[PDB]
Amino acid sequence: STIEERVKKIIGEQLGVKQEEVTNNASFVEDLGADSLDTVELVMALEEEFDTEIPDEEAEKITTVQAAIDYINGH
Amino acid sequence: STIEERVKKIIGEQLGVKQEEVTNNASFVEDLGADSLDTVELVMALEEEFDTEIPDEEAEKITTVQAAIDYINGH
Amino acid sequence: KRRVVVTGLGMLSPVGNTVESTWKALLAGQSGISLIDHFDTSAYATKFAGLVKDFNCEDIISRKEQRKMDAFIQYGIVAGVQAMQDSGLEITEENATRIGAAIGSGIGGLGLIEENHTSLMNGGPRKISPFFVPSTIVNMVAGHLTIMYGLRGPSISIATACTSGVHNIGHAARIIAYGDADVMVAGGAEKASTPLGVGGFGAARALSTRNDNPQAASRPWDKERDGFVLGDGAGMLVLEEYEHAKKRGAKIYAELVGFGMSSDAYHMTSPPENGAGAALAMANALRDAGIEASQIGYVNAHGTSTPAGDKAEAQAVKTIFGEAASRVLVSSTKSMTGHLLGAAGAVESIYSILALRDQAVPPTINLDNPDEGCDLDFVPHEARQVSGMEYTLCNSFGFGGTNGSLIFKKI
Amino acid sequence: SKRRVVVTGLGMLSPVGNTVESTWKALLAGQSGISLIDHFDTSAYATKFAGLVKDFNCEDIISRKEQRKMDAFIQYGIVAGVQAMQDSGLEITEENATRIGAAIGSGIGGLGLIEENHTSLMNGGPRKISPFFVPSTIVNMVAGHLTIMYGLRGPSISIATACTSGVHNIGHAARIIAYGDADVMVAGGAEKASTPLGVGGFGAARALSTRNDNPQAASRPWDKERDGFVLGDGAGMLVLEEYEHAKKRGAKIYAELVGFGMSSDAYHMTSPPENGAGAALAMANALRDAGIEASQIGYVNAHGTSTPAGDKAEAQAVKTIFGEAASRVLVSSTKSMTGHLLGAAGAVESIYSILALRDQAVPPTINLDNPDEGCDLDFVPHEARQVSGMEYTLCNSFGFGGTNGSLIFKKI
Ligand code: NA
Ligand code: NA
Repeated sequence: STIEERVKKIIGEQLGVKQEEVTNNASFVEDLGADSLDTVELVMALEEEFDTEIPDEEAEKITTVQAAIDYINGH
Repeated sequence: STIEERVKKIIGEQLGVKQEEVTNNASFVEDLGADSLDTVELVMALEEEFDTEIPDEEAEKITTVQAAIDYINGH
Repeated sequence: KRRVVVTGLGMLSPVGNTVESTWKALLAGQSGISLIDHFDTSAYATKFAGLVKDFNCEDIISRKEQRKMDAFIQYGIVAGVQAMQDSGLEITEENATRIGAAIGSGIGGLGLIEENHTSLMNGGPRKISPFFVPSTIVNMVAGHLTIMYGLRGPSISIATACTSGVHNIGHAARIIAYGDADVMVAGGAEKASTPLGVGGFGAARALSTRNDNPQAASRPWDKERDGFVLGDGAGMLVLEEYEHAKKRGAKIYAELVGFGMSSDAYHMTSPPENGAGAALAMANALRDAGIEASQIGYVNAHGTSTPAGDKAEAQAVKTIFGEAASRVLVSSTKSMTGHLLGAAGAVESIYSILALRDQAVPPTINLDNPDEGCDLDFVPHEARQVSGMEYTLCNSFGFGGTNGSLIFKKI
Repeated sequence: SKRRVVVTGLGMLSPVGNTVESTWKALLAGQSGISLIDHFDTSAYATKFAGLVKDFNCEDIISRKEQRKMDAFIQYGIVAGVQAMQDSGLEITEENATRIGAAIGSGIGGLGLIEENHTSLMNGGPRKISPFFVPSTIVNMVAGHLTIMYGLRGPSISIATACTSGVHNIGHAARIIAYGDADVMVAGGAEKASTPLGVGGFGAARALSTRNDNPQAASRPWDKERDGFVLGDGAGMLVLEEYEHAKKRGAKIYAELVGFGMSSDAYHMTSPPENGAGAALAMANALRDAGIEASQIGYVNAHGTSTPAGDKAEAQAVKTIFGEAASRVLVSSTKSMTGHLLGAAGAVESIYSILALRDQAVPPTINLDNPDEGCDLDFVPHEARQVSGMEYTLCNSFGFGGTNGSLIFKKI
């Protein structure tokens, strides 16, 4: 699977949403019903399945699915 | 007596009692005020220092300060 | 005086996942003790426990929410949902500020504590889950239920070891009797059959090692007992003011009339030989209810199947009752369910209540040879039908010498 | 009616003092007890500081054999409870015994020995587990030990309601006295969560401040630059007593406990509602139980954890409860100096509210350079405040799960 599919799979599983809801312009909190701790463990799962450390200052910047795929792409 | 005398040191150390009281024929529970838990952690401390392992059945028969010395020397 | 009645029941036990299935299994002398299969027990001296079989909370707690809570929290939520549904209470915005909870646990989320500390020891604090604290601390059961049902009343959580279940219920009634609430969801939940739980209780030499026959391991008052058996589950009661319950046309299982407390002031894990604290707790429950020991038909004893604890509780009951000692019935359901620790006094309170509804008494199984010199009838092997039973008494004693007793009256 | 409850004994261990009076003196001087953690490596930890208990010596009270059987938070609670029992001057007789109990709890309990025992388990199996693991870590053991040490046979309970434990344990202690199950109660809480699991787990929830370059300026309740709370350790113990029982023996009487209210947010598992409805309900219930008006409140020892949402929510709740008198009443957070003592917070802070009534002084909210815009409350910033007419003080505590508690104390 491409990295976009892996990011969407992690998001859909962590936030408990069907894969058809994981839209690229959807926000974790606004569209998919997350709080702080939800997005924190979401980023932690992304860090695990991609072997990449994400600083806290750079993690708050990742709020949508597109922000996650862009970070995994560039890094 | 040291490397045997070690046993009397650990006994007085575990039971919070003077070294002059850890006589060879002393009962942890009767004279030195050891409860069952004090008696398990005492045997555990003896296991830790000598780098040995005592079965629970072999630990049920270790109730005196001289008892400890004989079995410890043995293994 | 404001009177408190029970209007709802909910329970998860090693012998059933509802109140009635558990009650049926207890009256039939069914053992819910089996070998542990969720972790390797090769090096553990005890390889069995009273587990909850075929647990399904998926319809109540989503998997995203399930990952944020230890198993004991999931048990408490499920039992609390059952109790709220059994009461039929309708939560309004005028009702909210008068309904709260009093739910606790003996040790709490050992399983997720181990998981988070394992991640910490393997990959540092960055691998700790952000849900660690809210998934393990003992009050979160009361937290979630109040969020799920919009309860805005007083929420407390008593964690008095094996006495939690009784204390949480008792002070819930107190909170109602004082006027701070009209309805309270009270009880306890526990899931200590973890590596740290089984290993730590076996380190204290408090667990049975009858691995060759786990269902015969729990033998309260029997001469060949060798420690208690761990049990998991949760018990939840819905306490309500009596006028509030009749005005609502609620179902009323029984009335909570007696609540006594005491301390052993003896040892941190062993009770005194005479059982002075247990007797003081029972006497305070009697005097708080305003009855005599003879008026008690059934006592759901603590009965952990330890050598010292069984003798101490039998001696305390003999002291409290005297002439009625040969008359009053006493049994230990822990012979079938095991020791649910902070949830014990919760689920056993339910049993005490159901006894008054069905005029029946669950037995003390595995009681082949009772202790010498003990003249009590522990209702051995088989359950016993009774008549005229108007009062039941439930005991709970915990580490630190803390004790609690509850008395329930019919209708 | 009704039996009245008074405070007849105090005991405290805090990051700014190891007795009641030294802590109170340091708090009135605006002293910070926050420093870098040095008992474990904090290289990978985002938060490297806390409010620690300095130079703790319990050897005269707890023997070395007994110390190994109890976590640090139990040792704190035992020492503070011994101080409170001695400060009350109560004489335990066998006729007195059955009427004296305890109500002492903790937010999380014995994290340190849980880590140690699990490390032994992961390294050498369940055989390396200590036989004292359970009795050294579970939260009720403080009340267990004290009742054994003083021969107390009365009711002993232990409330573990997270950051609210300290208040609840005290409140129901008064309840147990007012109901008639006891004449005197040792109540409070103890906490020692500055462990690897404690700091790491609270930082995992992104709840801790990360101002490692200046730990004493990190705890800044209501300041525009707050970024989470600072962990604190210690214990607070009060000796509550029935009024006639206390007057007959001529005991010390610090204040009277008149108000105790409880509430739930029914909102989120860690975040409070924006309006602070649960905090207001708790304060209103405490008021009605005491039978006074909001105007009669001179000082409010706020919870004030220095979180962005929590401070705003409690300030909003105070605005609602007081209304016109909101600009008059004093409110401050001693957590600016001691940090967050979690299950022991409401304990030690209750003591502060009581001591406020005795010395007619109010400890400040240090590090409060720039308060939030639009908030017109007087948070007693920078320095302490002398007060002339103060008859009632209010102590708040809010915890995880949305549980809330409030206590009201009256002078003499
Ligand atoms: Na019972
Ligand atoms: Na406060």
